[PDB]
Amino acid sequence: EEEIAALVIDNGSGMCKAGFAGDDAPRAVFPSIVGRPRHQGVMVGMGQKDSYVGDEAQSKRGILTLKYPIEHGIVTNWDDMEKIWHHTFYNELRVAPEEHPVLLTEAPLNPKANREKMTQIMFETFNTPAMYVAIQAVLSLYASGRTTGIVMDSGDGVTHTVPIYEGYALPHAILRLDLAGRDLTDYLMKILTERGYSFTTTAEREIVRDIKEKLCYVALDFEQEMATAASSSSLEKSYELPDGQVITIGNERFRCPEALFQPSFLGMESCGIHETTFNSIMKCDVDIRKDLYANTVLSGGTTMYPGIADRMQKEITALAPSTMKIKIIAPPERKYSVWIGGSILASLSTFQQMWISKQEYDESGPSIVHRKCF
Amino acid sequence: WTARRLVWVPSELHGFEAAALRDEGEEEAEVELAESGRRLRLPRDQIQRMNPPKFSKAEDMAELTCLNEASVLHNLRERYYSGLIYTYSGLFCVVINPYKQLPIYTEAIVEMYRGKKRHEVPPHVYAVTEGAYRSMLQDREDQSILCTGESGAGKTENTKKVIQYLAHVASSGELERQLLQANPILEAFGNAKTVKNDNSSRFGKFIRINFDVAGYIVGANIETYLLEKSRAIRQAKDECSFHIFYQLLGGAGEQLKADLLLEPCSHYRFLTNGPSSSPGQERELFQETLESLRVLGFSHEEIISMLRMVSAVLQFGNIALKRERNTDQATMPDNTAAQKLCRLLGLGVTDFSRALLTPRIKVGRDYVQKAQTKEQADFALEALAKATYERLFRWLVLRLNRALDRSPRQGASFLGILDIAGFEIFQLNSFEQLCINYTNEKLQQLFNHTMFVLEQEEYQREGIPWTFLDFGLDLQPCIDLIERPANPPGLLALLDEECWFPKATDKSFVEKVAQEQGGHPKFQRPRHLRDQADFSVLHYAGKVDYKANEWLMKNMDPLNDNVAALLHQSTDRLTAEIWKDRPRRGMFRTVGQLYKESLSRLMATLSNTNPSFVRCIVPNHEKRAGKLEPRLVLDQLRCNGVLEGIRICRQGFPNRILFQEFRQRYEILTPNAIPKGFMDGKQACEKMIQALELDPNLYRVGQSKIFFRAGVLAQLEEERASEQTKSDYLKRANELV
Ligand SMILES: Nc1ncnc2c1ncn2[C@@H]1O[C@H](COP(=O)(O)OP(=O)(O)O)[C@@H](O)[C@H]1O
Ligand SMILES: [Mg+2]
Repeated sequence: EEEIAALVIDNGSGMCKAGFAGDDAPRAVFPSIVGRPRHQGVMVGMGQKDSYVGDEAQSKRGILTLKYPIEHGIVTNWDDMEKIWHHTFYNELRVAPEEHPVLLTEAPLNPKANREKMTQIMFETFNTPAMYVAIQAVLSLYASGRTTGIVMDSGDGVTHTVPIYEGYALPHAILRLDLAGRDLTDYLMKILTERGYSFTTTAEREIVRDIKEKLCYVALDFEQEMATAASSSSLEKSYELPDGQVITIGNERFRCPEALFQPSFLGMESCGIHETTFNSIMKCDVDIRKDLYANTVLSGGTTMYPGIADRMQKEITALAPSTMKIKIIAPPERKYSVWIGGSILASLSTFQQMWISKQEYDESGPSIVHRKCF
Repeated sequence: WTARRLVWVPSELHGFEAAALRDEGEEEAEVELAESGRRLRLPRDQIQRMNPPKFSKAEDMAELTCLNEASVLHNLRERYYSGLIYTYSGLFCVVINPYKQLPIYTEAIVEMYRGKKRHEVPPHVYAVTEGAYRSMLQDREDQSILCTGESGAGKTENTKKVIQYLAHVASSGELERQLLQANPILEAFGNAKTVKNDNSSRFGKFIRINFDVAGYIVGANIETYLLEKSRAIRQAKDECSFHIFYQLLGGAGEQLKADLLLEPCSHYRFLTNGPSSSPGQERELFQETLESLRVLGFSHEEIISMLRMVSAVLQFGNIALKRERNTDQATMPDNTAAQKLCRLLGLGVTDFSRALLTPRIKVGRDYVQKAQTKEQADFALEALAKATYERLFRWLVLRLNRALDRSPRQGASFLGILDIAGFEIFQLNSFEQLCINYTNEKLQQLFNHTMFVLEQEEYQREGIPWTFLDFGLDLQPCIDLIERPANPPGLLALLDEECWFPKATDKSFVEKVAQEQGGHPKFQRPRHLRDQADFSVLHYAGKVDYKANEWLMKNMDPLNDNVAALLHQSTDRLTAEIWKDRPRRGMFRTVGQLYKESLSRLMATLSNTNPSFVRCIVPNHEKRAGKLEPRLVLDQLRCNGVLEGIRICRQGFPNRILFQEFRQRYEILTPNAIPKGFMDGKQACEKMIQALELDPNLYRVGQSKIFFRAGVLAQLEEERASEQTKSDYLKRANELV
């Protein structure tokens, strides 16, 4: 075949988004979880299967304890990650990685060890001709088809912010904020408890993740919505648990995402996301700011909440000079923006020379990741 | 011949063609092909040595100093083009059907064969069967003749010729001519149209010819061990079930169809892949078969009864069990089909309906019902189908043997002739394929053992003590892989365990066997990309790939004792007489288990006796002589174990030459070693072997012979052609000058 295709994998914590480069959507997207049988089984002709990976784990949740191998964009446990990748290639895609160059995503400002060790695995686990490790934000910017913008990247892992102008990139200006979907989830299960509902275990932690993925939304003004919580009508929603129990969540709903804008709720000093965006833009040269204000791109799973764009717009506009208009461009399909970006990058002809080649690695070692790529 | 080193090469028009090595280096040898004369490179391991012309067209392949598939293939090819069908390879007797009618099998030839050793005459069946007969009168112990599956080859037809020999030798009303008549019966019931062949025997046929101590025919009977009964229920993607089903469908007129209430092929669930025409016009064949039955002396009544149950097995398909909302048990809302069944048998519809759906079981001493799923009841239906068919087949064999008449019985001994389908390989290779392979495994093992005892006793006859491992053991780990129930459990055992355990999937099966038994060296998981087949094993023939789909379903054969009891109570004579029945009988009972048991019976029977071996090959699809397809012959050599036989004898000392022959023939080799003629012929060989510089591992000193390895005589022969070159030169020069 010509070009051999190429493989693309986005692993921020939470989800693996994988598929062939050269396609508009990934084939396989499943949770990055390694569940292990915590309870000793007593039958015969079970499994045994030491552990389960991917949406298999979601299916068989109750038995397993689930461990997310990636936290804050850092891989805690490598064998687990390897297992997840194994599952992606063999269980879903059904590819021999020897037959494809593979692109990995990775978060900014992230420890060297992850990049280096990541590459070490790809070469000395799944024998592969070539690979590349790329910054998440840039990829989403490509996916949006814009050359310039400040990409607000918040996955389940961590939140990141990379201003870009006319390609280029500003290292000093790049900002990385420790908040995530996962931290919102931890907050949310906390806030439920004041209602009586107690979710103590990893299994049901994912149930609240599911709740947040739909029920929660961001206030266009927090205090107003909280005021109107007095007369509860629309702000309460019934949710059905798999157990059959019913949950009813009022104001607690929208204050969950509020945390992004008020990390004091979580107890961290680190400024809210909008202020971090200012922190990034303000670090940039005076000249370019005009378009960064106007070209803010949101990406990642934890920007999905309804109404986030609007709130960011209102806050940024409030803070900034009203001399210039602040457009925020947040597409739907943002969740997959990183992966799409990866697809487009591996599809690019010129890119086909920038790969880290197996050969190059074998001569020069794992450390070469930083040398060559950003 | 020049010392170019003519060495057989792999190629893909001729399986192995002759080519001159000349240029060599590492694996790559640039080689001159005898025919084309073009020079190309291939790895050297691939390329197998050639025997000198002295060996060309050898009677016995064991005699060749170079033993490899290439040499084998050449020898056989040579013989076949020459018009010679028969060759001996080691212990095997290899026949290749010319498809012509050959002048052979006269009276002079058979008389000519009598009382002689196999080497004494040219290769022939008459020889090996003479070996059997002589070993029986001589040894007073029973004998067995193994023919390995080949078509459609006319293996039976050949075996008629064996019987013809047997008649002429044993004397003192023609032969059982109805043996010819038997073929279409058992063929019709037993055989099916498959990918390899349009007619192939699923069931094994064991033909017993009974002999008194005098050596005369008391009579004969047929025995049929293995059957694939699962073929009736379930089939390959592009194949047909047994012939009788189809020939019944098209063949029976309204006269018979109206009684049987047969329908076209589309009506039946149990018939896969539709009609799958196949005709052949059919119908005519059915007509022939009825006469074939009749001459045998079965009444029209009996025939109609038989054909009725053959409908009955098919009818088991028309019954539909419908799962009920909420409850497990399911049920049969439509009485029509099972009503038809009840007409076709003695069963009351109601009785049968309760029995099937909610059977009663004896929990001693007081009976209790059972709840059965839809799936469970479906398997029971399929079981009774399959068991019914099997029972029917058994009864036919017994009733047939009644149609065969014997003189004064019980006297004294027999000669068994086994016709069974050989080791099979398809692209897909389902479950039945595995069972077949398993049986061919054991048969092969018996052959190895036999050969082993032959060689061990041959050594003593020549006075050479040598100890060497049982050849049978080679197959044993593969066999344990498939069979062994216990410590590590076998593939069949593990399948059974999968089948019974609650929510069993095919995937859980393969995973389980990998986890349980993957450490086995003959077991190989392909892994990664496809590799369509999900696991593979390494037989004698080679590596075969298996697809696990729907194996659990094929394995299930739970049998309701209640419905069985009802059959035992049937009103009609035929079926009730059939069901005239220890193990795990009831539920449990798996096809793999039954098959294993049946094979165990057969292996015991064969094991009791002294076997002899014949291997049949078809040259081509053409049905015409003068065309030998090397690839096909290679394939056949794989599945009949002949390759294994050569790789066995190589481990020992295949080439055996007498002292006298060795000296007289090869004396030219070493004028120095060979003295003035002390004679006695031992000393000669002592000298020859001594100066020729041969490892003591590579020969032994026997009473009448010297035993040699493969390739030792190849070297010595090269020293005879080198020596002859030296002498040709010295002679020609001397005459010239
Ligand atoms: N439909 C949704 N609505 C709101 N929040 C969501 C939704 N889907 C996912 N999330 C949040 O975003 C997270 C997924 O982020 P993801 O894009 O997988 O990050 P990454 O690409 O870095 O792995 C989830 O864990 C969840 O907290
Ligand atoms: Mg992300």
